[PDB]
Amino acid sequence: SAKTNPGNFFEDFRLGQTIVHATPRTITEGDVALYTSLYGSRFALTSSTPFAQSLGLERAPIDSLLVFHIVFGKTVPDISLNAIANLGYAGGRFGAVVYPGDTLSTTSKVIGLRQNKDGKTGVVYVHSVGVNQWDEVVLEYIRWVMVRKRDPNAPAPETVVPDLPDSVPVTDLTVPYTVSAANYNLAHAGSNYLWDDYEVGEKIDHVDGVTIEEAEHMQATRLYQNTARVHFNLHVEREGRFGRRIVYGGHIISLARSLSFNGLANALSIAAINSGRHTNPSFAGDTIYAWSEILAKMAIPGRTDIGALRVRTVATKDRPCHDFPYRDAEGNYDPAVVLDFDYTVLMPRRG
Amino acid sequence: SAKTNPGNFFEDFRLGQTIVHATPRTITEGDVALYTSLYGSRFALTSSTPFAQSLGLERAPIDSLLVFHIVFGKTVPDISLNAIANLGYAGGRFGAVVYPGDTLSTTSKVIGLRQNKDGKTGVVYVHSVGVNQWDEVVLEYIRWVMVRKRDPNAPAPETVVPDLPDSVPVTDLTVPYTVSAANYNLAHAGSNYLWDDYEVGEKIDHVDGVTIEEAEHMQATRLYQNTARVHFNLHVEREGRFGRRIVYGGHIISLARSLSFNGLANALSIAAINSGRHTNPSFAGDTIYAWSEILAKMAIPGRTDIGALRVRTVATKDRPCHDFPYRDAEGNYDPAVVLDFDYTVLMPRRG
Amino acid sequence: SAKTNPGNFFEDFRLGQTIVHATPRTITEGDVALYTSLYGSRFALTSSTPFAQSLGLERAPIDSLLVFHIVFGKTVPDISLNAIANLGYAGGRFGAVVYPGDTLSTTSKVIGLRQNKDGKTGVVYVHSVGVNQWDEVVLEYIRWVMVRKRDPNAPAPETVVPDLPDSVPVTDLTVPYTVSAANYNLAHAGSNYLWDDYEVGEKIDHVDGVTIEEAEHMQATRLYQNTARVHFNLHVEREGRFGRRIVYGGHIISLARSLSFNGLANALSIAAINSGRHTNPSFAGDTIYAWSEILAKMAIPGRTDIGALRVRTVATKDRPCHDFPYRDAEGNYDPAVVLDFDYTVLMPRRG
Repeated sequence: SAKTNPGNFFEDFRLGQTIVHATPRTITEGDVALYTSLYGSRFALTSSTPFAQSLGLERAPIDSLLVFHIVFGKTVPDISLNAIANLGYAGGRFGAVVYPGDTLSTTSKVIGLRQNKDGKTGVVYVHSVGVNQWDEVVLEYIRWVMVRKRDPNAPAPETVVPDLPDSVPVTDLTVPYTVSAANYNLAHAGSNYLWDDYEVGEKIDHVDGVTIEEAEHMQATRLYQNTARVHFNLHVEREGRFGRRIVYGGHIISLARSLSFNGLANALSIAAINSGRHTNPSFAGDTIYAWSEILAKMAIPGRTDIGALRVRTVATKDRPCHDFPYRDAEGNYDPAVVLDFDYTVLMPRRG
Repeated sequence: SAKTNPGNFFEDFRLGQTIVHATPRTITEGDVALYTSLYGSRFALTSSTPFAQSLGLERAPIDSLLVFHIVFGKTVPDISLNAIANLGYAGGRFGAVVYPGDTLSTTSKVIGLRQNKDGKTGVVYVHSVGVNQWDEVVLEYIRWVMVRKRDPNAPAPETVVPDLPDSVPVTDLTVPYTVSAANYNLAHAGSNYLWDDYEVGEKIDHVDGVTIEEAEHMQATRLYQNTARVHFNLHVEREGRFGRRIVYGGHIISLARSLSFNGLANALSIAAINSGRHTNPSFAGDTIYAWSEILAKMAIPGRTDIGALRVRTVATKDRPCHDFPYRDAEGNYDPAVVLDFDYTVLMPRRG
Repeated sequence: SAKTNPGNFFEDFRLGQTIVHATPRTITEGDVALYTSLYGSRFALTSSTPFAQSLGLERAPIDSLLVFHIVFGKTVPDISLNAIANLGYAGGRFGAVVYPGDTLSTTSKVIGLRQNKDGKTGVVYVHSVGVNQWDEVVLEYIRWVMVRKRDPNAPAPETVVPDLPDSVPVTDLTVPYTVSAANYNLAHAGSNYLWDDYEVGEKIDHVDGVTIEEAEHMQATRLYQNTARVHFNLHVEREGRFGRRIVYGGHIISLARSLSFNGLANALSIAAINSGRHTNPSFAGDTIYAWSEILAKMAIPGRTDIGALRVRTVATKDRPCHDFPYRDAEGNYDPAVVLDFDYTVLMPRRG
């Protein structure tokens, strides 16, 4: 009897099953430095312990997206090892703050199944939950993936598709730090623009472009202990249609967030992920650019020191001539667009 | 008088000489994270402090192979700077557990010399010993290397070839942690298969393949402070026969071990290295695959919670069509085989 | 109103203005390990906490050049984002020792301006100062950069060019540790050659060559949170004259220092930078070699355990046939020379 883990194929999933993932992970200062070296994020909250402490935190917290990729990575062996694509995310709520020394474990529950019409693949919806060593939820989200059937002839499960929240409600957001004007260094943060100064509907060109190297995305993907084979195996991928390894979609999210520092410097942390589409594949040699739109501005119940912004950041490769490329082609994404990421940031307010 | 260190050439070695190596090295959480990011190892013991503590350890220990490469790397300037190849390892016994914050220093003793028949090179056998800051041995092993003679005409030393142990005896293995069923999370470890469930002679295909990047092996080699010039210098190596830099053999060992997680997840740590042959050179652009055989299963004297398995892991590049490639050609390794690694793991037993 | 930071162009600078830079940075053991993995530095002071403690330090200090690149990187968004080239450094004095856990912030003052004769660019001189969380200066230096004018027609500022020190005076050097023969392990340090044994005017060939990978310099540059766009953007740089990304000049400094270990092993730390010229651009695929000259030997006032050496290290690419390439062409640097770095090291003296 085979000792190896073939992962799950579509027909292997059962509605309501809970999967306890392997490899709980202690997150350390080594992880923090690697993440910095891979994306260049300049957000002051994660770079400086004294800055984080002036906001009432114990020390600089782990980047929310580093938390996300680690939680996501744990689920890969059991959920997406045999997936064609990730199809979306919803209800991504960040919970307790994560600090160096904390240990995360992940479990996933199947909350939806739908065999595709061609009968060769199916969509599985999972609710994934990451907890720390105290059993506090640090992150929960829903994602859905298109997964291969091992046997095309296997019977279809009954279709169950869950209702998906459009966004994490502002009343569900964790706001784990506190800001006072008397204690917030704008020069250190990197911008004079605060929550009050952003205009709903405004678009922001982040300007910078960064080229992806093979060693770079593989190294981030290994940091996440994410094992999906399209990222790693040139011997196989070279025979595939693209003929090259595919960059982990979350690597693009992390680059876009880093680039967004140019124009969203006071967006100190990500408090929720509302949706995310990896609209086209990204490859080593592609240069990633980003732009953002302020979709909405929302007050935080009970707080006037910090507000929320709902942001769409769109990543493109090798930026084309028309500014702010999106969906010119009647709902169809521009071929240059690789990421459509809709999330909620916290930003200090004027006092 | 030259201020530089030319290393030793074959005629420079003296039977019985002890060399105290430079650059003692404190191993930190930054080293741990880098090692994870370079090999993607998912073994639960090294990834989680609470998991390691439930086994009675202080915190997650340093990966045995990270310990190995660091000890090995220290010896490179004095032993193998002028080597053509490493020829083998024997009696590699892991001693005291290594934790973040510990500092390793290495010494080597010459225990064998044999000038080659063509008189252009010679074989030197060394016993290398790594100790921590408390002077406890954390690792000892024997290796032998083919080293260039600086002067072809220099007189041959008297041939002395030591007796080499076939394996580290099970009675010599350190078993630094303790397992109880009541306290061992199988889902977290990543497999239901325990020591009792493995069959002697069984072969395990680890399935996954991973492609080596230049930046990747150079970065691991620098982490080890290993200075061998074939790894680094394209200007020189490009003129060589292979016409490209050569991947540190130990990088292949570390990849194979990582890949072995798929099928040997409960092999929590490596307790001994019995032999190791780098059968063919490996290069950036090669995709590494692995398979393992259970050579033997052995009880640990005085213990029923943990057992030993003697494992051969064979790494191949760009896996050929016949499964489990080894030595079809009458003792000659298949051209695809790059590593033949024979070692002993500890695995929890059923209670 | 644009939310992004266009940086400063030449006409934007005002004599005497102080710029407080963004992104204060806590330096951790993760940064230490990454720096090791990127340059392979074997200097014993930074690799071993017990070695550093035997010299009276708290623990192993952060590499002086890691401190330098971080301080430098912070200034990039405001000073050199729109620069054509860095033109020189002067009066680079290292102050308080930096340890893991310390946090650095940087400010720059404009101390000089001179519009170039073609009126398209100008030279700006800055005094940059890095302090730790206790407001102690850990590094100060002067650098000057050639910066683009946004508007060629903008009026020239009045020319003010500061007097530049030729070197940091020996009386200004911080000597933060203490050596005694009774407590200095030469084998661990890596050389028997001490301050007394070096000859003024002697030249040292460091022998080793190392090839730069794209992922490697980008990763170092991100570790420094240095955002200059020539390092990152192939989409843009591919259209440029060189047609490829340009390696951060400080990456070359750090490689040269690492290579210098072969011949300057007891040069335990860099106490000052006197001048530095990036004489030709460096690119991924270039192999870097180094050689050094002992320019001067100086006693440290009040101390006989440690002395200073003023060193020139010259880095070359793909080393040409004539040894010690420098300025054959009548003041013009040899096309192979990429770095001319003049600095002061501390070295233990014989007792």
